[PDB]
Amino acid sequence: SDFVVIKALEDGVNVIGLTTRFHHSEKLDKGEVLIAQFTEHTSAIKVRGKAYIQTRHGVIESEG
Amino acid sequence: SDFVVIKALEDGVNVIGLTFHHSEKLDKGEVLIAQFTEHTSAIKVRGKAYIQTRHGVIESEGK
Amino acid sequence: SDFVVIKALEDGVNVIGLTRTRFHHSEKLDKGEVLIAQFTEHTSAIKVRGKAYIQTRHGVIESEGK
Amino acid sequence: SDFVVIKALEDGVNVIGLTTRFHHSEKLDKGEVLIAQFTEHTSAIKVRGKAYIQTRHGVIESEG
Amino acid sequence: SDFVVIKALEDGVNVIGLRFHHSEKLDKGEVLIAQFTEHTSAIKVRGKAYIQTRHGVIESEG
Amino acid sequence: SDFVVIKALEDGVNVIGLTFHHSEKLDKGEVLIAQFTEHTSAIKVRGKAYIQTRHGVIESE
Amino acid sequence: NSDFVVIKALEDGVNVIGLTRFHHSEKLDKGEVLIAQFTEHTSAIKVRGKAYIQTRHGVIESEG
Amino acid sequence: NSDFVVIKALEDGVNVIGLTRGHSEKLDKGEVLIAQFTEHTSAIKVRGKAYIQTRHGVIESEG
Amino acid sequence: SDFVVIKALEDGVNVIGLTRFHHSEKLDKGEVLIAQFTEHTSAIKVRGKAYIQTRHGVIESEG
Amino acid sequence: SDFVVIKALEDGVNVIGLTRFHHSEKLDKGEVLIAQFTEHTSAIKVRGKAYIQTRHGVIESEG
Amino acid sequence: SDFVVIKALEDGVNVIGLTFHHSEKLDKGEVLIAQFTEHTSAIKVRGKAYIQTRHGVIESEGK
Repeated sequence: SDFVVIKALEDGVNVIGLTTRFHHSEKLDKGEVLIAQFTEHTSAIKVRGKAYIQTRHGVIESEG
Repeated sequence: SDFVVIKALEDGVNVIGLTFHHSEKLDKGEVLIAQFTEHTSAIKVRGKAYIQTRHGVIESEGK
Repeated sequence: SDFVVIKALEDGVNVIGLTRTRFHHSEKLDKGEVLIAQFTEHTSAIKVRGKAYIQTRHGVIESEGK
Repeated sequence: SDFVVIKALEDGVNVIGLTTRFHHSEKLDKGEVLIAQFTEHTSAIKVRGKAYIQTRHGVIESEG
Repeated sequence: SDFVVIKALEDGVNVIGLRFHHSEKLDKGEVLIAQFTEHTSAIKVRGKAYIQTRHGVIESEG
Repeated sequence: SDFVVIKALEDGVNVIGLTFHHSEKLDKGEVLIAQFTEHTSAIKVRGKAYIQTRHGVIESE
Repeated sequence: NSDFVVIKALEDGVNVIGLTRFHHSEKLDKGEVLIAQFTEHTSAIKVRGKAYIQTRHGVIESEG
Repeated sequence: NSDFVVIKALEDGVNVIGLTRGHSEKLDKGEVLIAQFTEHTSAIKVRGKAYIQTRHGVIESEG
Repeated sequence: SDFVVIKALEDGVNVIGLTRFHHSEKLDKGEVLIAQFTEHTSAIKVRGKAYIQTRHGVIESEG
Repeated sequence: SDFVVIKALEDGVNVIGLTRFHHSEKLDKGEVLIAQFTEHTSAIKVRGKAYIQTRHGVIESEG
Repeated sequence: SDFVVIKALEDGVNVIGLTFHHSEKLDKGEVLIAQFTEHTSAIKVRGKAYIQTRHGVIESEGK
């Protein structure tokens, strides 16, 4: 039941949900925030683009 | 069973629930306490807002 | 099983419960009244319109709404 | 399984349980203490009157 | 599965289980450790008592 | 699944399990570790005793 | 749903009594250590004798 | 369901006894036993000179 | 229900999910993967230069 | 679901799993075993010179 | 549902899953995040590696 907070630091950030071809994409624009939870459908989440990301394990910056 | 607190810092903030499911408009100063359902995998916030989660605070910045 | 504490700072604060789907169970609160609202299955989101002090597991926050 | 502690600071404090009409009211007199637990029947609890309230989220005072 | 500790500071303190009704008299210095059942949604304390809960201590006055 | 520790400070301390459904006498210096069952909603302590719970210590007089 | 007590006997003939009738007695000699867990069978545990007792709630000494 | 004790034998012939509802195991000086509580096993008695760690801190058994 | 955060410090970092070796996933410099353990996936191997966060602290994989 | 970390400080350290029954497992100097408790396995005995980490802190088994 | 983080400090580190069954080779600098399955009671690490567990860090000094 865990989640990640992703804040987009540029336009056209891509938050990709995975299972095994990559199955749910979600575009985010500069300053928008996504709170993404892990479903059963969704094993992994990839972030392409400049974003600030918070997880139970601390913060991290994607420099895609 | 976790939730997010969202306080709108301008009018017309948009709190979008993702499965193309559920939009919810918020006006400046209004507070939404949104919980994750089974229906709702992700929540997107478009607009200037202050957000609290289990993982600390964060600010969404509307263009 | 989590809850929010809402104290109304003016009369006519509105604590709106939202369904699993739009604006549903409304509940008016008057200046100084305190509501302890728990999330049900029926209730996915809670909106607060009006001047209120709110406590959640995630700390305090103040609603400055209409 | 969580609960609230309510101490009445005046007579005729009203502790109202909500399902959604005014299902269960409970009067409290100055100095009396109620330890109220959330049931399935009970989604929300309203406190009308001057009272000192303790929850998992800290203390708060209701002002009648 | 949570409980409250109640110590009576005078005689004839009343610990009421919750319209629903199990009453329990306590005398000065007696201690009750009351747990919440399914039967019991709320507990009222009438009388002067010292009360400990998960949420800290509190004193009932009369 | 929670429990209380009770140490008797005098003879003839009475540890009563409720819904007087089970009484249990304790003598000066004896220690009882009482757990809550489904059978047992409340526990009353009559007598001089030192009591430890999850919520800290307390003395019955 | 699964807690235990540590009991160290400070004299010979310490008695660790399991309750429900007075179900199960267990003698302890000076310096022996018993780690007793609560079963469904066992609601309460009585210690008679001089012993050092550790519980989740801290230490306590039984006196004779 | 699932807690354990660490027992280090400080002499030879330490006895770690498992007790049933209402199993002996010998330990020689310097051997370590990590014993978990089963359903079969309500209580554990230690006879002999040993160093014992539990969730509740350390304790020494004095044969 | 636990997860690892992997940030790629060079191009062509390989995040391999293990059953054999069943699921590979390439990551390019600066991309972030939040990988959760499934039932299908017992182990995860990281090949390449990466910064990794787990419940157990941080660690760097050295390509 | 708990586990012990055992690092062997000499050759031929013996990590014995108990229920009755005994799965033995030899460890050579500097090898590390992360042993989890199964239902099959009530107790674990360590014979030999080893460094042991458990939820309850560290402890050294003395050969 | 617990896991271990293993970083290989030399080539040819061996991460062995037990019930000598599932072996998994690791090369210098590669990282494995291994979870305990039902199939897998114990994990042995042979070779020079840095290991993180819920119980802190430890270094294997191996084959």
